[PDB]
Amino acid sequence: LISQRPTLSEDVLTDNRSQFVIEPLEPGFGYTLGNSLRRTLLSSIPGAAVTSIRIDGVLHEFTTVPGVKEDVTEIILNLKSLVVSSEEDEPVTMYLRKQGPGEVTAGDIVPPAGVTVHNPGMHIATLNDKGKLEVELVVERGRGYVPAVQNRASGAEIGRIPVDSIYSPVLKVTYKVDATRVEQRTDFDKLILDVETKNSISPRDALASAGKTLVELFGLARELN
Amino acid sequence: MLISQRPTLSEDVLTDNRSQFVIEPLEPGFGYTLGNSLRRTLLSSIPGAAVTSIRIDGVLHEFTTVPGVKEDVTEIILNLKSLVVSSEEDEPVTMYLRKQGPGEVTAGDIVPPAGVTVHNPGMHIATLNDKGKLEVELVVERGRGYVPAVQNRASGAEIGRIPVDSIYSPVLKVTYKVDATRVEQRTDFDKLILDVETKNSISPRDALASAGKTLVELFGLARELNVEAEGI
Amino acid sequence: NNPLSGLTHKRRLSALGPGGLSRERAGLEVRDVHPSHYGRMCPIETPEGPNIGLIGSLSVYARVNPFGFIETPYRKVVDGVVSDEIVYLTADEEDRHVVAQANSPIDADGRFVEPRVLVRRKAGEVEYVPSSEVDYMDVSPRQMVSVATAMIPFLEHDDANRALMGANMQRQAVPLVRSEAPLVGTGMELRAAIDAGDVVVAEESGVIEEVSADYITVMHDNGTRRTYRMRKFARSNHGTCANQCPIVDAGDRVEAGQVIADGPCTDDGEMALGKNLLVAIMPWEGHNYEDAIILSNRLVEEDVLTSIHIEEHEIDARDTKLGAEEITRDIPNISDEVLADLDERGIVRIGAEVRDGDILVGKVTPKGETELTPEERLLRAIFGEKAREVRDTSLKVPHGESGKVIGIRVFSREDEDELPAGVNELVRVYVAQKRKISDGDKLAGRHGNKGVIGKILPVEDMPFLADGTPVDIILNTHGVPRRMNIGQILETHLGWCAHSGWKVDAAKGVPDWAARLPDELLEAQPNAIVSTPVFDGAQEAELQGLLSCTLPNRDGDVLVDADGKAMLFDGRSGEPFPYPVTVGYMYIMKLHHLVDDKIHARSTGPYSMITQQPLGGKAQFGGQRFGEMECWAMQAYGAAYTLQELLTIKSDDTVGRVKVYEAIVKGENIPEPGIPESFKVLLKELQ
Amino acid sequence: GYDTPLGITNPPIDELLDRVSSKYALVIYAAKRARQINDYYNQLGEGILEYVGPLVEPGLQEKPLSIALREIHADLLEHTE
Amino acid sequence: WLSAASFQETTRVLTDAAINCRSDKLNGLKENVIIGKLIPAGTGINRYRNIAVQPTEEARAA
Amino acid sequence: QCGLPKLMALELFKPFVMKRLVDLNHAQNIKSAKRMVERQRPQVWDVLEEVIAEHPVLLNRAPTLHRLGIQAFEPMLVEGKAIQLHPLVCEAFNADFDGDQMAVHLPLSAEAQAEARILMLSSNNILSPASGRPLAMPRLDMVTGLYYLTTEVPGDTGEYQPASGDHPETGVYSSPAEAIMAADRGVLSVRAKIKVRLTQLRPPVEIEAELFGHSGWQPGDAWMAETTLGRVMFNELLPLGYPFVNKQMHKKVQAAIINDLAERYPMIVVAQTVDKLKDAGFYWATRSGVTVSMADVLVPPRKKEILDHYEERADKVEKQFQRGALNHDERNEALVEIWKEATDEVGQALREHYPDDNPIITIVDSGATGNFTQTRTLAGMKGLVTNPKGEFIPRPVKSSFREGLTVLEYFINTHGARKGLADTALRTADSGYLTRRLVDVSQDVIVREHDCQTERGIVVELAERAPDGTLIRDPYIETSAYARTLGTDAVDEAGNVIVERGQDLGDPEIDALLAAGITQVKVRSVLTCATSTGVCATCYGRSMATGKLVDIGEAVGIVAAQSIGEPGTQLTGGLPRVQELFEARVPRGKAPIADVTGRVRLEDGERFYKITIVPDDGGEEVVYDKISKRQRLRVFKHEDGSERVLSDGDHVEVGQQLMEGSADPHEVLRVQGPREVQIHLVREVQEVYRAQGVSIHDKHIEVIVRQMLRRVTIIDS
Amino acid sequence: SNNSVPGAPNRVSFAKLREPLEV
Repeated sequence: LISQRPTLSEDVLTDNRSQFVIEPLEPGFGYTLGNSLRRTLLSSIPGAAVTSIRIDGVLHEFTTVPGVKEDVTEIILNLKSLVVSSEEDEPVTMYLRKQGPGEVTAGDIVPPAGVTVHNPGMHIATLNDKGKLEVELVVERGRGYVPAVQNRASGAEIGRIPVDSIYSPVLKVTYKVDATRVEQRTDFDKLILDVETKNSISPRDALASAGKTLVELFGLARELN
Repeated sequence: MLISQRPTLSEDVLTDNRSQFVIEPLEPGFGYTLGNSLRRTLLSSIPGAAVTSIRIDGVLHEFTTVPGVKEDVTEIILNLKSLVVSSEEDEPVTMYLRKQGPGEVTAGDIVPPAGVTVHNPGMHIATLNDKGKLEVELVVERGRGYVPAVQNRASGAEIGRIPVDSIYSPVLKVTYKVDATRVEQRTDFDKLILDVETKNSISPRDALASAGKTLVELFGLARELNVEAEGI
Repeated sequence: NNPLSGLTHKRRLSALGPGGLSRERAGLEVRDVHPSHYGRMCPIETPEGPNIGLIGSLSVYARVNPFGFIETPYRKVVDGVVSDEIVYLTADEEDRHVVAQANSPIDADGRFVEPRVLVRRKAGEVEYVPSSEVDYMDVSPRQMVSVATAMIPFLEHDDANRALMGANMQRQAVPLVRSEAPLVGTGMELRAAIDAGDVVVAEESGVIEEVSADYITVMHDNGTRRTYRMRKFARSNHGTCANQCPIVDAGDRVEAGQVIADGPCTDDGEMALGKNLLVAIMPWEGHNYEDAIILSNRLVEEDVLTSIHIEEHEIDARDTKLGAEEITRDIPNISDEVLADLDERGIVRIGAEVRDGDILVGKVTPKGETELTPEERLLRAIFGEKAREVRDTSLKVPHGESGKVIGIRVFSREDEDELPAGVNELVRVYVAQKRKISDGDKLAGRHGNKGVIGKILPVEDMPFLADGTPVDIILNTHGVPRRMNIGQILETHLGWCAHSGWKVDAAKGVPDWAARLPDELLEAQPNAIVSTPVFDGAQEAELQGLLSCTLPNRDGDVLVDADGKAMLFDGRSGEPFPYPVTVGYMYIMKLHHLVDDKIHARSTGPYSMITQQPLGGKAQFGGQRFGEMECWAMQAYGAAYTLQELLTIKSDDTVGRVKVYEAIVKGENIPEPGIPESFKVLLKELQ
Repeated sequence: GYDTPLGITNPPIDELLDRVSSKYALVIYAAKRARQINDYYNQLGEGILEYVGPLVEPGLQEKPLSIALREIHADLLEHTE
Repeated sequence: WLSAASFQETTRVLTDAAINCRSDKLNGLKENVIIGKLIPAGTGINRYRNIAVQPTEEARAA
Repeated sequence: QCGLPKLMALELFKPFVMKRLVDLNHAQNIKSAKRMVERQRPQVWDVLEEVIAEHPVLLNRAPTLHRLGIQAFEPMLVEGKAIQLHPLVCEAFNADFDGDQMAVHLPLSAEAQAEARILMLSSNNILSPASGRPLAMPRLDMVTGLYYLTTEVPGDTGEYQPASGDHPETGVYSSPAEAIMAADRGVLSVRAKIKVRLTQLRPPVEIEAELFGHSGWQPGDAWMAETTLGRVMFNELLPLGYPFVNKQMHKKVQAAIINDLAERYPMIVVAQTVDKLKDAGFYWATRSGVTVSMADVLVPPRKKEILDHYEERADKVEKQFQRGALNHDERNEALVEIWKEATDEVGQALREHYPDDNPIITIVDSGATGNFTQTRTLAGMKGLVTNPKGEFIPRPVKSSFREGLTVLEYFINTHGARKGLADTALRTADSGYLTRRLVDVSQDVIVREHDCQTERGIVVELAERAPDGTLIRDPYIETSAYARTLGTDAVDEAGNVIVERGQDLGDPEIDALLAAGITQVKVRSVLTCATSTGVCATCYGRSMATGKLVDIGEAVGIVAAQSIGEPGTQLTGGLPRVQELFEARVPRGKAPIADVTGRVRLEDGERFYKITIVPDDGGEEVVYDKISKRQRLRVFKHEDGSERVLSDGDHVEVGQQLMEGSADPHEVLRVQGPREVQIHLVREVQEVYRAQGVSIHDKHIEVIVRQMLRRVTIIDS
Repeated sequence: SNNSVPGAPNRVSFAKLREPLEV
C-alpha cells in the first residue's frame, strides 16, 4: 500500500461541458477535492460582463421606448443573459443601433476590438414600424457577482443606467466519486468532476484557473514560520 | 481577475505536538473551501509507519488471555497500536520483543532493527507476573491514513498471527472552524482556524507543510491545463 | 398591494360601522362561525387581530338578493336524482330543506350510490339520511370558501389556523419584476386575475394591428379599432408597482374576453403571487432555526425576488407673514455640489439617483430678524453674509429612502392650477427603488408557513443535488408537523413532479392507483402546470404513484426517490449528507414586510411640543417607547441608574438632554438628571 | 479552570463577585472608578488635583469601565459602605 | 396618593387626597419613577449608592 | 454577543462617532464631523468599529413579561439591515423568527453601562428567576442534534463483537481519535456501541471509586468505556472533570446536566459550555436526517376496523335513541364517550405501528417540539371537534389531515379553530390586567435586611411515608422545599442533626434529609419574616436566577409579580380562579368549613342539607344550612383512611373543609388564623398553576400573600 | 383541462367532480 502519483485526464461531452477524472486518491479524499474545485469554479473564475447601459431616449430604467414591445426594465433583464468576453481588462464600449420593423438580437451589437458576444441569437427587443433602438453598453472584466454601482459612488451622470454584473463564466459544476471498499490492501477513490461553462471559456480553461487559484492559496501552508 | 492580498498563516503552540494555525483573512468564502481539504490532507496523505499485525507466543486459538501477564490480548493490542515508530524502508519489517521474569515491559525493551526507530521508549506495554515471560513479534509497514485490521488479514501467517488496525498517519486529531474577519469595511472575509494534534514523529508545522506540498501538486494537475489568469 | 388584495377588498363583508356595532360592543358570539355562513361567508378568510370575526369575505358563488340577504346556488334533487337545474336559496330557505355534500358519489344518471349520505340540516346538524330525502346538493366543493381561500392547493390537508394565515398573506404579496405562474395551482388563479381588473382583456374579437410597450391596437371584424393603453410603472397605492405588459404580438387573432396584456402578479392571465423555488426540508447549521429561512444568492443574482417600489414626496410653497416661500435653486450656505442634481428651478432632475438627505425641492422661507438666536445673530455678523433673511426648508429624502427619480409634477397658482388658498406652488416627486431580497425580508407560502430571511449563502454553500444544481431555499423541518400544514409537503412532492414530468406504465393496462386520474394526467412534460381544486384534486395515492414514475433529467438519472427524498451534498465540506432529504418545488411569495422599511434608529430629533418627549413612528424620526412593563423589567433587575437615565435625560428633560449631548461631544462624563417636564405639566393640570 | 474570556465577559463575572458583596455594589464600584479614569483623561492636560490615573496598564482605546473593572479584579481599590 | 392615582380610579383618589390634604413622602418605586429620582431598590439604595472608591497606596512610578 | 446593522449603530452612536472623527483629524471641527456622519463618509465605518468596542446595548421584545424580556449584549457590526439574535436567548424573549422586531437601547452613563455589563448581560442570566431551571439551553434543533449522536444502535456498523473463533474482539479502539479515523473511513458509526480507552474524561463516580477511589481521577489516567463515539464527543463538550454520562441525551437529561452545572460550576463555565452545546447540536441536527415527507406519515393499519367497530356502537346508540330509550341530552354524552375511546384506540394503534427511526416520532420523543396528540391528528384522526357552544359534536372528524378532511369536516373544525383564536386575545387581556395589579400591589417589596432573626417559619412536607415503609417523594418538593432556608435544625431518630439552621437547601442537602428518614422541615418563610417594611434575605431564601442567597436591595416583589403574571397566558379552576384568590372574593364554590373541632352530626335529607357539630370541649351546637347540590369532601378521618366520606360520627378538626369546592378565605382567616389562611392561598394558587404544567416557586406567591395581610381593622378606638 | 373558456394556458386538473355552474 504505497504511493502512486495521481493523474488527471479529460473527457469532452459537449463544446461547453467536460468531465475530468483524478485517480488515484486516498480513501475519503475525493469528495473534498471535488468540493474545493467546485467552490473555486462557481465563484472565482475571471469573466467579462456589461457594467452599465445607456439608451438615448431614456433617462432611467422605469420608462418605455416608442415602437418597442419591451419596456426598459425588461430590456435590461434580457441583457442580463448576455454572455461576453473581453481582452482589454478595462472599460470598453459596445454599440447597438437598429431601426424597426424586426427583432433586435445580441448579434445586432457591434463589439469593439477585443470583446466578443457568444450568443448572437438572444432575443433583446421587438421593434414595430415606429421603433428605433440605440444603446451603448459598457463592458468591464471582473469575477463573481457585483451589484449595479451607484451613480453617487461612480462619476456617471444621469443618462447612464447601471446593471448588475454576473462575471462568472461557469454554469454548472458537480462531482461524483467511486470508492473501492474491497477489503484488501489496495483502497482508493476516483474523483469525476463535471464542469459546464457558458461558451465564454472552455471547461478545461476554467478548471485551470481554479487550479492556479488553489495552488497559490494552498502555498500559504508550505511556507514555514 | 482582481488582486486579493495579505493572507497570513500564524501558529500558536499548545503542546510540543499540538498546534493551532490561523489563516487570515481569506476571501468570502474560501475558508470553508480549503479547511476541509486541509483537514483531510493532514489526516489521510502524510506517509508514516505503523504496526500491521502481531503474533504472541502461547496464543494460538484462544485470543482471550495471555498466561503470565496481567493484561489480556486486546489490551496488549491497544497499547501496541499506540506505539509510535518510523521506518526508512518501504517494505514490511519484522521486530521482536522478548522479556522474561517479573517486572514491566516498555517500548524501550524492544530491539529495533536497522532503519526503524521507536519514539516512545517509555510507553507501558505489559506487566510481567512472577516467573513470567512474554515473546511477541511485530510487523511494521509504511502507509498513509487509517486502514482497518480486517484488510490486514492477508499479512498474518496461519499460525497465531492477529492483524491490527494500522494508524499510519502521523497526525492524530484535526479539526477546523471558520470565523468572520473584517479587513476594511465589509465583515464577510473568512478566518480559518485549524487545530492539529499529532504524534512525536513530526511536529504540526511539518505536517501542515507536507499537506500543503501535496495539495499544491494536486491542484497543479489542474493548473497545468491552460495556465490562465487569476488575481493573487 | 396585489390584484388579489383589491378583489378581496371589494368583496369584504364587515360588521363594523354606523348601524352595525361597536368594537367594544362585540362579544365572542358575533365573531365565530355560524352554520348559516355555509356558501355565503368564508369561515377561513378573516383577520387574526382585534377585528377577527367582524370582517369576512363573500363566498365564491354567493350573491345578494334585492332584499339584502345572501343567496347561494344549489342543484335541485327531484326524487333522489341529481338535476342540472340550479336555484339560489337564502338562509332560512336553505334551513327549510336538507342538502347533500358536494363530494357525494353520484350515478351517471343522477342517483346516489349510497342510501345514507352525509347531509347538513338546520341548526348545523351533520348526519346520514336516506337518498329519497335529499332535496338539494352543493354546486362545487369550494362553494364555502372565499376566492383567496380557494387558491390554497391541498387546503383539505391544512388546519384552519394556518389556512387563515395563508389566505391573509396571499393578499400581502408584493408584485415582482417578472412573474411566474405556480406549477401547483388550483384553477382559481385565472378567474381571480381576470375578475380583479388589473389585466387587459379584449372587449371584442379581432386581430392585433399594432402592439407596443405603450398601447395595443385591435382591429375588429366589423372594421372599428379599439386601443388599450398600458399602465406602466404606476405607483400602485401601498407603494407597489402596477406595471402592465403586452402578451400578444403583431397580427395575432384574439377572441373576445381574452387576456391581451397582464399586469402585476400575473403570468399569461393567472395570479402569480410568487415564484417556484427548489426547496429542501432539513436543518442547516442553525441558520434556519425556528422559522428562519435560508436562501440561495441566485435569487439575488437573477432578480427572482426583486421588487420595484415607488414613493411619493410632496412639498408646497405658500404665502407667509413676512413674504412668500419660493422654490429656487439658490439655497443659503449650500455648495454647488449638493445642488448639482437640481435643474434651474430647484427641482431634482429626472433620472438622478438620490440617497437619504439629498435635496429634492429647494424651498426657502423668509424668517424675521426678531426671531434670531443671539448666537445665530453673532454668527451672521462674523460671516458678513447679509440679506440672508430666509432659512432652508427644502424637501429632503427621508431616512431609509433611496432610488431613481422617475417623475415630477408641478402645479403653480401662476399657471391657472387651482391650489388651496394661500399656496403658490406644489411639487410632487416620485422616487423608484429596486429592492432585492435581503436578510430579514419576510417570505411565506400559501399554507400559513411564514418566516424571515436569516441567511443568504453563496450559491456554492447550498446543498446541491447529484447533478450539481443547488437548492434555492432551505426550510427547517421542526416547524412543519406542529402547525398541521402538511399541504406544503404535498405541494412540494407534486411540485417536483410538475418540474420533472412523469409517464405512467401503459403496458399491462392502467395501474390501480391511476384509475381515477384523467387520461390527460398519465403523461406530463417537464415544467407542466396542474390544478388541485380545494377539497378535490390530487389524492395521496395518486401522488405516491406519481413520485414513482418521475421523468429522468438530461443525463437519464432520476434524482428523487419514490419516497420523495433525494441525496444532497454539503456544499461547504463536500461530504454527501448521510440521509436522503425531501426535495421539491414550492411556491414562495414575498410579503410586504421588508427590513428596508422596518429598520429605524434615532440619536436625537423632534420632540412633542406639549410633553417635550420624543416623537413616535419612523416617519416622524421618533424614538422607541420604554413602556410600563419595560420599567417593571428595569426595576426587577434593580437597574436604578439605567431607568432614571431612560426617563429623564434621554426623554423629557429639557436641559438635561442638551447637556448630555454636549458632554458626549466634549468627552466629559454624563451629568446628573434633572426634573421631567411632563411632571411639571401634570402639576399645572392638577392646578 | 475555564476557557479564555472573550470580549465583554472579561474579567470573569465570578471573580469580580468576590472582592464585592453583591452585583449591585460591583456596579457602583466600577462606575465611580470609571468616572475617575475619565476625569483623569480629561484633566491630564490642564489643572492639578486630577483623579488617580489608570492603576493597571490600559489598552489602546480601552473604555474607562473596562479599566475600572480590571482594577477591581486586581485588588487595587477600596470601598466605603 | 401619587402611586395610587396612577393605578386605578384617578379622580376618586385625587378627590380624597385633596379632602384629607394628604402629603406624599416621595419614597417609593413608582413615585421616584414619576419624579425622576433613583428608585430605592437595587443600585439605588443608600447602601450601594453613596460609596467612595479609592486606590490602594501602591502606584506606578509615573 | 448580538449582531446589529452598521447603519443602525452609526445613528445610535452618532455623537461618539463625531467625537472620534474630530479626534483622529478625519474632520476639522465637530460641525463638519456631524455633516460627515450624515453623509456617511467612508471614514466613519473604520471609526464606528472603535466606538462600539465593549459598549453594551439593550435588546427588548414586547411584550416584556418578565425581566429577561430585556437583556444586555455586546454589539457586533454586521452587514444587512436585520438584528442578529443568539439562538439560546429565544426562549426568554419568546421570540420566533416570523417577522417580529426588537428594540435597541444604548446606555450612556457609566452606571448604566455597568448595570448592563453586570446585571443585565445575557450570559449572567441563564436561569429562570421564576423557577431556577435553565432557559438558555438546547431547545429545538440543538436538542435533536444532541439526541442523535447520543443514541445506541444495536445493528450499527463497527459495533463491538465478542471474541469468538479465530478472530479476537472486534470493535475496541485504543483512542477516541482512532475511533474518529475509523468513522472517517467508513468502518465505525458514530452511534455504534464500542469499547474505548479514554484518557481525558473523568469516569462516572460509580466506577471512579473502584478504579481509583483513594485519589480522584487524573487528566492522563486511562480507563475503558462501553459507549458510542458520539457519546464521547458529547462528553467532551461539558468541562473537564465532570462525571461521564453514558445516557441518551433527552431534553430532560440536558436540562438536568445544565442545572447541576449552574449549581456547582461557576457562571462563565456554564455560558461557554452551553455555547459548545449549541454549536454541536446544530452541527449534528444538520446531519441527523430529520425530514418530513408523505412517506414518513404512516397511517394506522387497523384504521377501518377500529372506526367500523365504533361506528357499530354509534349506530346502536342511535337506534337506542330512535326508540326513545335514551334522552337527547344523554345520547350526545354516550356518543362523546364512544368517540373518545375510539380516538384513544387509534392513537394506540399509531404508537406501536410507528418505528423509532421515523423522524416525526424522533422530534416528539426527544423533547424537541410537539405532542403525540398532534401526530395522531396528523396521521390518525382529528377526533371530536367543538362547536361555538362548547360541548363536543356528536359526530367526529374521522379523516386525518394526511388523508384530507371532507367539506363538512373542515367546516365544523373551523368553529373551534376560530373561537380558540378569538378568546386568546381576551384571555391575554385579563392576564396582563392581573399582572399589572400584582405589580402595583408588591412594587415596593424590597430586601432591606440580612436576617430579621425570627425563629418563626413553616412546616414543609418533604416526603410522605408509605405503609410498607418506603418513603415517597412529595410532588411539592420543587416549588415548596427546594431553594429554602432552615429555621429549625433537622433531627432524625438519632440525636445528630443532618443540616444546620440557616443553610440553603441544595440538591444533595435534600437527599441528606431524605436518606435520614425525616419527612418534615421547618423553613424560614417570607410570610413569617418580621420586618418593618420590606423583607429580610434569610427569610426569602435563594435567588432562583442567581443561584445563591438574594442580595440586599433586590426588588423581589416585582420579580414575584412578573413570575406569576408571565405564564398567565395559558389557563382554563382557571384564570378566574386565580383572580378569585388574589382579590379575596367570596368564591363561586363557597365551600363550608368546620368552625369548631368535635363530632359530626349529619342531618341530611332531599329537600335540603343540614349538618351540626357537637364541640369536642364545652361550647354549644353550631347549625349550618347547605344546598343538596354539593358533595362532601373525602376528609382524612382519624381512622387514617383518606377516602372517608363525611358521615355522622367522624372526628373532624378545626378549620376542616366540609364539602367540595373552594372555602371562603375570609372565613378561613377568622377560624384558623393569618398563618393558615396564607398557606391556604399559597397552595390554592399553586394548584391552579400546577394543573397546567407551570412550576412557580411558592416564594413568589408568599410575597403577594404577605402584602394581602399587612392591614388590620379597628374594633374599639 | 381547467377553465377552458377565455383562452387561458392549459392547466390540467386532478378533478373527479364536474363543475355544474361556472364562477
